[PDB]
Amino acid sequence: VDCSEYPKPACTEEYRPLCGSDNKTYGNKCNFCNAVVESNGTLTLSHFGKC
Amino acid sequence: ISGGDAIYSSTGRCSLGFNVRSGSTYYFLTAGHCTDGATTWWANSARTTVLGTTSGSSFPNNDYGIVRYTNTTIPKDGTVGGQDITSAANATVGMAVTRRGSTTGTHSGSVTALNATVNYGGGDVVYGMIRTNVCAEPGDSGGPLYSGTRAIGLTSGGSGNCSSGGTTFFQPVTEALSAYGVSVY
Repeated sequence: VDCSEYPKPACTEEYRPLCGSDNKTYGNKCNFCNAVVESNGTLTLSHFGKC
Repeated sequence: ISGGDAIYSSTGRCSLGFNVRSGSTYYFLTAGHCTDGATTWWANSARTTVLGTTSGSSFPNNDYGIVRYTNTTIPKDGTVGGQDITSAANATVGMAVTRRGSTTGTHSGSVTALNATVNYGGGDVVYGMIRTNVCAEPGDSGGPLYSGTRAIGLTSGGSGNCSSGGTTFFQPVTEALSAYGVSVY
């Protein structure tokens, strides 16, 4: 999980979840990485899969 | 199993778009990004109920794939949830449409633009897309976009979410039907 190529204006919608440091399950890498950007780099990856 | 239901591959979960057929052979359409690199498809997370195997996949550029049914007993309804689908049609600006997907269920809105290009990154660009004001979330990929009893499109991707509102792009279903020589029923 590298979010360097983010943000992206749109994400595909397949489900392959990641667990954020905010305890939120992100539905895919694309969603997760746009959140990272939106948080200005404060959100991180806790672990793979659902929280 | 009908349009909008969950489907699982070895990698993740998508939504079944539409059940289609050609002669006596049954398949289902879903998103190409979901069929890319998937072989076998199952109806549950436990992977115990087999659906079939990928027969074709077109992504990026387009965003559609088809799976041939190997499961002989599962019911293959020509509906979306309980909604009957009797034909396919082309999207038009201002058309009232509905999407159904395995994560968010059923949501409605309208077509705001045609022939849009969506760039998902690293060379994954899709062209010819239908834009709408319908939301969608991870898991919803490949579910149906319909209008009444008319099949219109397959969920591809977008931005925003169902809580706060969003924009979703769909692959025109007509193009997929024609590519594979199949039809809705």
